[PDB]
Amino acid sequence: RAGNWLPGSDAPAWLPDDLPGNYGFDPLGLCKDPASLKRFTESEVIHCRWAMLGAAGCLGVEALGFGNWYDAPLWAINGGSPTWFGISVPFDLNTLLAVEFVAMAAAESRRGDETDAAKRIYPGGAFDPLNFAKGDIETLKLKEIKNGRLAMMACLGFVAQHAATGKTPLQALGDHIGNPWGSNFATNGVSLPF
Amino acid sequence: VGPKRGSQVKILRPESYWYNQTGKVVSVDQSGILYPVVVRFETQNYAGVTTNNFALDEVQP
Amino acid sequence: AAGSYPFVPPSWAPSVFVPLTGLVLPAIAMATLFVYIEKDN
Amino acid sequence: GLEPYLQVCAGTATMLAVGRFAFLPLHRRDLERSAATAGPKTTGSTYFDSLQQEASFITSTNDPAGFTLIDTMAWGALGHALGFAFLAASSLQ
Amino acid sequence: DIAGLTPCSESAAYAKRLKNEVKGLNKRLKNYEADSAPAIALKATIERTQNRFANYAKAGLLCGADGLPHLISDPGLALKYGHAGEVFIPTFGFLYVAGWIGYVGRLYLNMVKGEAKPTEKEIIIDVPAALRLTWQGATWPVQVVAELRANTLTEKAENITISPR
Amino acid sequence: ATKLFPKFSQGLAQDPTTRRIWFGLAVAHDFESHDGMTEENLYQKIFASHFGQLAIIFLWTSGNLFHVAWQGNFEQWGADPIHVRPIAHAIWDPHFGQPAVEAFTRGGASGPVNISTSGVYQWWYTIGMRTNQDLYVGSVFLALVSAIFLFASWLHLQPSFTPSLSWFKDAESRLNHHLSGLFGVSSLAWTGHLVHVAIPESRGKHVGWDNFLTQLPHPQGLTPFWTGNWAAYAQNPDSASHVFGTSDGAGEAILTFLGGFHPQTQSLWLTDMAHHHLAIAVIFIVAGHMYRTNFGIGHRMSAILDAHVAPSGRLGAGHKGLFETVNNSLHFQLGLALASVGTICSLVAQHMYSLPPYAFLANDFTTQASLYTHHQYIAGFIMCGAFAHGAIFWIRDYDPEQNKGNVLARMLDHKEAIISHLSWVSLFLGFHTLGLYVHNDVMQAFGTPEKQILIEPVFAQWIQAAHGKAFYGFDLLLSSSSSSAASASQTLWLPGWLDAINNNQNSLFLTIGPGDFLVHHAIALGLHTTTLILVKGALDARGSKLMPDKKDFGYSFPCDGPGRGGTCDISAYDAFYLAVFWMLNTIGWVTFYFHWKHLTLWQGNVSQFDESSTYLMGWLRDYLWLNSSQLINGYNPFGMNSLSVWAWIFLFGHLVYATGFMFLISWRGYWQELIETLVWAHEKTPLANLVYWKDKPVALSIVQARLVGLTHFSVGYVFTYAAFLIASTSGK
Amino acid sequence: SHIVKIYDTCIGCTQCVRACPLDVLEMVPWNGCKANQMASAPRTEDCVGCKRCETACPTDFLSVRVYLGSESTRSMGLSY
Ligand code: CLA
Ligand code: CLA
Ligand code: CLA
Ligand code: CLA
Ligand SMILES: CC1=C[C@H](O)CC(C)(C)[C@H]1/C=C/C(C)=C/C=C/C(C)=C/C=C/C=C(C)/C=C/C=C(C)/C=C/C1=C(C)C[C@H](O)CC1(C)C
Ligand SMILES: CC1=C[C@H](O)CC(C)(C)[C@H]1/C=C/C(C)=C/C=C/C(C)=C/C=C/C=C(C)/C=C/C=C(C)/C=C/C1=C(C)C[C@H](O)CC1(C)C
Ligand SMILES: CC1=C(/C=C/C(C)=C\C=C\C(C)=C/C=C/C=C(C)\C=C\C=C(C)\C=C\C2=C(C)C[C@@H](O)CC2(C)C)C(C)(C)CCC1
Ligand SMILES: CC1=C(/C=C/C(C)=C/C=C/C(C)=C/C=C/C=C(C)/C=C/C=C(C)/C=C/C2=C(C)CCCC2(C)C)C(C)(C)CCC1
Ligand SMILES: CC1=C(/C=C/C(C)=C\C=C\C(C)=C\C=C\C=C(C)\C=C\C=C(C)/C=C/C2=C(C)CCCC2(C)C)C(C)(C)CCC1
Ligand SMILES: CCCCCCCCCCCCO[C@@H]1O[C@H](CO)[C@@H](O[C@H]2O[C@H](CO)[C@@H](O)[C@H](O)[C@H]2O)[C@H](O)[C@H]1O
Ligand code: SF4
Ligand SMILES: [Ca+2]
Repeated sequence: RAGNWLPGSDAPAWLPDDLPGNYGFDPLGLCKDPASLKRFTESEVIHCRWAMLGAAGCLGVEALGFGNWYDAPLWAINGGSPTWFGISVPFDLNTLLAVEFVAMAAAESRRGDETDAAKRIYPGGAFDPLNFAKGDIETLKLKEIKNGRLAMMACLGFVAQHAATGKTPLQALGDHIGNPWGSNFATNGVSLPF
Repeated sequence: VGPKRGSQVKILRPESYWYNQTGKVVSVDQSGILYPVVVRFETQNYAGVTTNNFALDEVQP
Repeated sequence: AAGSYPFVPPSWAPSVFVPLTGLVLPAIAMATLFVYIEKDN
Repeated sequence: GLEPYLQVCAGTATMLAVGRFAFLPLHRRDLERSAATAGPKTTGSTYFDSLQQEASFITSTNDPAGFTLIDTMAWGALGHALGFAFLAASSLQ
Repeated sequence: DIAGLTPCSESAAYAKRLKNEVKGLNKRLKNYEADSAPAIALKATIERTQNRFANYAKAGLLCGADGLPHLISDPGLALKYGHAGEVFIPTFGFLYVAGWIGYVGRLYLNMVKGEAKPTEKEIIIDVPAALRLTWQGATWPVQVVAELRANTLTEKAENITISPR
Repeated sequence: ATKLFPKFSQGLAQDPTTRRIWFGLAVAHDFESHDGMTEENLYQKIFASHFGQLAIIFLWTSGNLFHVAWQGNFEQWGADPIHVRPIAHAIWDPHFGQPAVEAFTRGGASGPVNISTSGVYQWWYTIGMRTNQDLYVGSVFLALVSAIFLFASWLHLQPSFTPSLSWFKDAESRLNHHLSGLFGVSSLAWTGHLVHVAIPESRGKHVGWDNFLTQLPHPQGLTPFWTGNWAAYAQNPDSASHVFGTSDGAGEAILTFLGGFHPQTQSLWLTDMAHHHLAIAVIFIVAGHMYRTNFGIGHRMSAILDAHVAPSGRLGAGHKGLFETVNNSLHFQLGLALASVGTICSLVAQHMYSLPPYAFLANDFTTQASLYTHHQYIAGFIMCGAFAHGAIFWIRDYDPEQNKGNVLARMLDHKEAIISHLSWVSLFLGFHTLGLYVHNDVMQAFGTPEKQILIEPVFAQWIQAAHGKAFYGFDLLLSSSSSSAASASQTLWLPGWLDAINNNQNSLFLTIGPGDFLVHHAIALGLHTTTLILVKGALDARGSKLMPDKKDFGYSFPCDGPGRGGTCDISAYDAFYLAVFWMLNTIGWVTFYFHWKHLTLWQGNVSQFDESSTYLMGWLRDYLWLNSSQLINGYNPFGMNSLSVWAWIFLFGHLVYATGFMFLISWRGYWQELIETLVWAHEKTPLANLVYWKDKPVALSIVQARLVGLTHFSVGYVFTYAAFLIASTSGK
Repeated sequence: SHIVKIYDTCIGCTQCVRACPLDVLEMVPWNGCKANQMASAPRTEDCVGCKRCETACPTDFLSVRVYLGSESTRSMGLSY
């Protein structure tokens, strides 16, 4: 496996040992049905990859100095122009929505159409140009799934903190480091009831 | 043939007031009688009867 | 057959339709059915 | 330019193209399993109920990948409702 | 506050309801001599009324234009604004006694089951054993849960008679 | 000897008793039981019977238009709809005395007439009708439609035009056609009336059959629609200064989203009603293009139902094996239809009081009250039929081996769970809802009103605040403008929805108090109990420890004898028979709450309801007793007024209601033996012995008397209330 | 006429027979019970549907079943 979610626990037999990232965490037994287990496994990796990209982009737009993750689709409403790295991109929400649709309509359908249930989550080939898989792939898969579970949770954190703290991820961090005990989920108003 | 006299058997007959319920085998006619296992019940059916002859397959110790 | 709509009932229509429907018409229906209901097979 | 043609044409084109090369195979696969396996054959026989029986003109298209007229009037119909929802949305809302 | 419900302490109608209700008893006191039991009684009703029509307001009972105290059910509203004494707190009180009565009953039923003729201990109740099981229901919640986490509170589905489908 | 009356039932035809005549009328439209019945013939007969019902509906509508035109005050009422009273028809009673002839001359007539409470006037005005000709033309048109359907009943029953069972079992297509054509093309078609006739007529401009092909509905024309600039049709809406039927304040919009209600009419705007039908029509047509037909692209319903099985196996085989169950059972389908129609019948009443959809509808209080009560009662009877036919499905058309593990078969598995849990909720609602009414009554009697328990309906008040109600002061969603939802709609219907919802002179989200809390929970008790009765009968329709062979005994059987203690009322027909009473009790409470909440609203004494409703004594003295004062005085030893018919009906209702009791309290036996004595007397009586009965006189059947008493009981509850609801609302 | 059917669940008690008010049931010989008897319903043309026999059937459920159906002068018990 990769460890135990609750040191001491056992079982999750329905979760096979080879599954990349098996820490045994399935309390509500959502993976018992073999079919559902297949879909859930593929979806997790798909979610991880998207989540990792999002977290990096959410922090990057702020780290480099071009804005925040939330105030980015503001131009399409305020009435401005797109701006990647400052460079004004010559498009409009309408043309972007259409470009996205066809682009995702083809790539996603292509991935879904592929029926291997092992190459639908790990295609490799053109998707592995530097061929990093050679020599050992399980550890990289674990890092991919583990780093992704960190990103999926982080991406939720950014939205939650913006919803309650109403601050950008990087800015909210500084607030915590600033006065740790006085700038937490607790001292916010929405998180805790009392 | 049949559960031992006195043995409590779970009734398996669907239309039996004592279905899923247990009863003591008063006797089991060792002839070819269709339903040979006479089973007695502390509870009584709506009619008031507290016993009934069930077939060997209708009883499970 | 006057004014605009040419099918506006006459003022005596109520003094005929109401009597017929409720006294004459029903009697025919009850009697006709009575015979059918008792009709032998 | 940006007249109804721009919005209607784009919508129609995108949906038809996405339904002629992207979802077309999935569309065919879904049609099969649905009508042949779980669903059986209808219109057993008898009566002038041949109306419910499948036509034929629909099953006559040289178009590669078998893009039938119904498919062209299907994805195209979806496209003519995007061209008119995008233009209409910009009209007011 | 809450739903336009003014506090009875600030409810004018509530005050009028007092004035007019004590006047209606101070007009029935006049037609009686100062010492008669009739009059001692009507003076107690006036005192009891003047105490109740104040115990209520002091309890912060919000009342509408009618001047009649209203109750808040939402736990969040009742707790956040100190209206827990109404409905909220009373709710658990009944639940505890309710479960106490039910638990003690099942304890007795399951003891007489088995015992000789269980049907004759339901008509002629065994008051001794019935009196040894009443206090056992004091900690019913503790015992009831211990039975859920042991599969003994309910019966197996293959031992309960069911009507033909 | 054998008779011919019961052609379908030879047993009844050979019956020597009179029961053959009674049952012959009952078992008449139960073809599934008729001697020599095939599934295809059954469907063909039902299909034709449907045409017959459609002929009656159109013929019924034509008659109303005809009598409103020939004997009505439409043009006069249209001129002054807030003073003139709509006239339904004339009273030609050859028994009326002169004071009756005088008192019933009202609403502007030259003879005794009947004011209408159906509200057809307000509706026909809003849709464009202005003269009596419009009514005559419509009546003739609908009459022709009725004639066409009548011929169709004949055509579809004559060889070569009789649909095969396969056509009757063609669901995918039927649903597609009905959703796109029957529902969609009939909504866009309606938008076409509104945009072209109703809206212009409301703005004072005759666009009838004489000039419709030449009158532009919108000044710009179809140009904006073609250019995509659809907004042009939502510019220049009718101003608040607009007067219905007049160019005063008239605008130019054809489709908009203003929300709220027209100021003068106090009813939803026509343009907002035009765009509604246009929007829904588009959805219906697109939804129609879903199921598979004879072309290819499409969804096979069977596949969808079978592909929906919970992977956890909690729902067993899920909906697999259900398509045939619904397609091959005409009771399952009828039950779903009655359930759907019933529920929507209630939405019409709950959404037509709050949002008057017709001009000057709110002004007419008597119409509003008589329309709510009509639909709410009709809805209740429909719901009883839903469960009723559902129980018939369980016995007449359920295959326990095909439905094995499907969601339908795993329902009887936990039948006790469903029934018992419905018992606990009913008891909880009953013990408490009543206890807090008696408690308040005791406090009222002991002059301690402050001590009475008045729980606040905070949960409902928050749903009201969410919609924008501010009285409560919760500042939630629409109540808070700085919100997202509030800001988003601020440029659409929001500006109006609030103005209307925050006006206490109408019925949009009326202020609720602790009195409403108790009655609402009482309504829930009726909903749960009535449901429990029907559900218990449906689940135990073909099974029960007392009668394990109920399916073998059919649906309507008196009892299984005095054996096993008592089998009286054990048939699933008797769960219906009993549920009817609870249904009437439930609807009774709902239609009494409407009337009082609103009578107090209309009289201006809202505090009357806000206080008397808390205790039950207030409901009787302040509502039933106080309002009945006028109705009962329709005819007194000093004279009679126009409310005489309602007073006569009010008493008539009590008579029919009480008569129903005898058939329910008394049972078949005392009457049977009594009939035996009567038979003896007649045979012995001279001069009368000559005349004799062709059918042997017998007492009413055990099940028969149950329905006869229930019909009397129901008819009473309806006439007695209809009298009150109309004579108390009109009297003021 | 009502339909009376005797199921194999008969013990030949003859109680249903000694209970019929219109001689509709009789006891015929059989081999599936130790009483070597099984009630038959020869004359269901005289059945009134009283269901007295069922009230006299001691076997689980009911070995004798009266399905009230068509009604005649005899079935309705009419002396008119
Ligand atoms: C029995 C059913 C029931 C119903 C119909 C409601 C209904 C309601 N509750 Mg509630 N509640 C219930 C059970 C119920 N509750 C139970 C069993 C508990 C104990 C756990 C609570 C504890 C609770 C709290 C702590 C609060 C509510 C609150 C509310 C109101 C708004 C909160 C919301 O959006 O949804 C319902 C919310 C819950 C069921 C619990 C979650 C707590 C909510 C989400 C926090 C919202 C705070 C905020 C001030 C609410 C804004 C309301 C608006 C008018 C401004 C609302 C009318 C809020 C309130 O109005 O009090 C001031 C609130 O603070 N409830
Ligand atoms: C040990 C006694 C006992 C217990 C534990 C229960 C428990 C229960 N009953 Mg029940 N009941 C009882 C006695 C009891 N009942 C008696 C004597 C009657 C005849 C009047 C009923 C009639 C009854 C009905 C009609 C229903 C229930 C229902 C229920 C269930 C719903 C929960 C509830 O609110 O209670 C409900 C309790 C009542 C409605 C009335 C009983 C209340 C009495 C006063 C409690 C019994 C006290 C007992 C005499 C103490 C014995 C002590 C011993 C030393 C002698 C629940 C599990 C409901 C159900 O089935 O849920 C699915 C329901 O429909 N009960
Ligand atoms: C476009 C094609 C089309 C259309 C328009 C219809 C239309 C109809 N079919 Mg049909 N059918 C079709 C194709 C079609 N069918 C096909 C292809 C098949 C072969 C499978 C069938 C097989 C079939 C059968 C077997 C039956 C029908 C029946 C019916 C009628 C239903 C009865 C009714 O009154 O509904 C009317 C409902 C609406 C007009 C809309 C419903 C809206 C709800 C109910 C209320 C809306 C009220 C509104 C909000 C306010 C009103 C205010 C004021 C006007 C009062 C209906 C008129 C039944 C019938 O014959 O009845 C006579 C029936 O038995 N059809
Ligand atoms: C005013 C007349 C009336 C009343 C009050 C009721 C009341 C009730 N009916 Mg009912 N019904 C009626 C007429 C009435 N019915 C008629 C005319 C018919 C047609 C025959 C039906 C047919 C019918 C059916 C088919 C069913 C009901 C059911 C119910 C119960 C629903 C569950 C509930 O609310 O529990 C609430 C409990 C109460 C309101 C009782 C209050 C508590 C008592 C009064 C206090 C205890 C006693 C007190 C201390 C002192 C009194 C006794 C003392 C002298 C010793 C309920 C108690 C359903 C049922 O049985 O429930 C499972 C159901 O199946 N009814
Ligand atoms: C295990 C278990 C078992 C048992 O049985 C039960 C339970 C417990 C329940 C379970 C759990 C589960 C979980 C945890 C889940 C999670 C999920 C998530 C969170 C996801 C994310 C997810 C997330 C994600 C994807 C993300 C995404 C993102 C993206 C795309 C992008 C974004 C962006 C950026 C760049 C920036 C800009 O400016 C903007 C934008 C453009 C917008
Ligand atoms: C396929 C291929 C092939 C060839 O051959 C080779 C190569 C090229 C190498 C490959 C590629 C790969 C890739 C693409 C990768 C990616 C990665 C990533 C991006 C990750 C992220 C990842 C990401 C992540 C985890 C995230 C994380 C986050 C976290 C923790 C947290 C955060 C935050 C919060 C909440 C709030 C505060 O206030 C602040 C902070 C604290 C700041
Ligand atoms: C917070 C609270 C309320 C909130 C209620 C809400 C939001 C949800 C309520 C769910 C509720 C009340 C109940 C769900 C019950 C479901 C189950 C399966 C429990 C069944 C209980 C059982 C079987 C126990 C029975 C008992 C046993 C075995 C022994 C004895 O304990 C006696 C007995 C019969 C109790 C509101 C209404 C606002 C109001 C304010 C109190
Ligand atoms: C041959 C071929 C091809 C193709 C071509 C084309 C051009 C195609 C297209 C076709 C098309 C072109 C299709 C379409 C279809 C569509 C339809 C058939 C429908 C339409 C319309 C609509 C759907 C609308 C609707 C509506 C209205 C009416 C009103 C308003 C509202 C709405 C909009 C909704 C190519 C060249 C590539 C190459 C090879 C050969
Ligand atoms: C009578 C009456 C009624 C009833 C109604 C119904 C039930 C039905 C009707 C129906 C109708 C009476 C309808 C109408 C129709 C007409 C039309 C329909 C025409 C049109 C014309 C034109 C010229 C157009 C054409 C077209 C189309 C169609 C499509 C597209 C294209 C176009 C536009 C070209 C009521 C009760 C309400 C009341 C009052 C009286
Ligand atoms: C901001 C954007 C948010 C996401 C927007 C898109 C939502 C997700 C797509 C919805 C439409 C999916 O459309 C379709 O889904 C099915 C269901 O798995 C996929 O189907 C694919 O996986 C299933 C899994 O059982 C296979 O049986 C099938 O052979 C395969 O093609 C298709 O590849 C995809 O084209
Ligand atoms: S009294 Fe009537 S309903 Fe009851 S068991 Fe006897 S015959 Fe049947
Ligand atoms: Ca006109």
